[PDB]
Amino acid sequence: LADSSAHLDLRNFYQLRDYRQSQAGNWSQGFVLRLQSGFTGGPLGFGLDATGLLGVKLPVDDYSHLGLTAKLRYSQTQLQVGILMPQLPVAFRDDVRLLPQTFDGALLTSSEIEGLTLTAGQLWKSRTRESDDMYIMGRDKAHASDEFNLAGATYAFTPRLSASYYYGQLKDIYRQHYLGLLHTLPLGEGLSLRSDLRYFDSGEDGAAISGPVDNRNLNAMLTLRAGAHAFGIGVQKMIGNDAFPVLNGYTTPYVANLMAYQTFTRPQEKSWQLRYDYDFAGLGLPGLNLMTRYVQGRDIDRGAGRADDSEWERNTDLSYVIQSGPLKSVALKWRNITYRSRYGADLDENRFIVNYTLKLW
Repeated sequence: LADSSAHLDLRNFYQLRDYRQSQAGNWSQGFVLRLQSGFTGGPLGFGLDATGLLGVKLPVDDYSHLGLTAKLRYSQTQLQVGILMPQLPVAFRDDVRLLPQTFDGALLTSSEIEGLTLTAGQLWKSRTRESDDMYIMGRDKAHASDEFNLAGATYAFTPRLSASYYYGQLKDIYRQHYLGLLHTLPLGEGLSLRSDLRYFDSGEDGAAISGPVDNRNLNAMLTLRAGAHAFGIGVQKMIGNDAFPVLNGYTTPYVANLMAYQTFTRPQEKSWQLRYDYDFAGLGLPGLNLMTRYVQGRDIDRGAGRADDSEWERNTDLSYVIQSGPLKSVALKWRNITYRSRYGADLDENRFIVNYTLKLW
């Protein structure tokens, strides 16, 4: 049993919001207990993981759940059945709040052939700190489905160039095709251009119990890395009459212009991003990083014959991984969020998040 391990992930989360068309605060604490067995010896290996989740309001117990995950392994192929945290282009579980969003399902991954990863899965339920079954975020939770089917392939053509295709199907609600092209171009010592191009095509599926689904999503992130600096531009475009479909539960839309508050995927929205990163290591402060980014959106469809909405958001994050002493490896994050829109809400918000992972064995 020496290959087994246990960890406890701790998250302390404080947010001060000023939302209006009101200054309210929130302090809370997350625990994620991860138990992972090793694998039963032999060609076909067997294992068992357990994931325990607890959210506490700051103290009153707010949310708890315990899930198990059976795992099988053979050569380069793995099957997991039970609690899952998928991080896939058509289902990228949320983890920017207190606790990670989880799913129950079965996920098969296989990397038998050099440079090729194949994925096939089915998710049956979504769980968040807030009566299950899945639906498009923003639509009728009464017209839900217990079956999300996914299949994918990623191929590294060269170590500079890889491509990905994924298919997501929420049975009887929607279908989604994803195409991604990732190109990294070296440009001299400490220099590289990362081109991250993404395309989603979303339509209805089966009985279409939540109504029509019409969205194509074109988005790209170009990132110039230079020594300890990084400079990025993002462009994103919603086409069709619908917002970009994601699974309910604040699942993260896998998109270039995703921000701390808004996703910039509203119906017909066109947006661009500027982002700057700095690693302070060279300056003598390893573990300290600055990220600041700004996204501006327009042409947001408000229907009828109304004027389109428009919006902007700025995010500034200062993050610090403590390098030594009793709190070594404790991570701190200060996030400043500023958001304005023409016809909707305005927001100012500060968050302070402390993360730490304790190894139990």
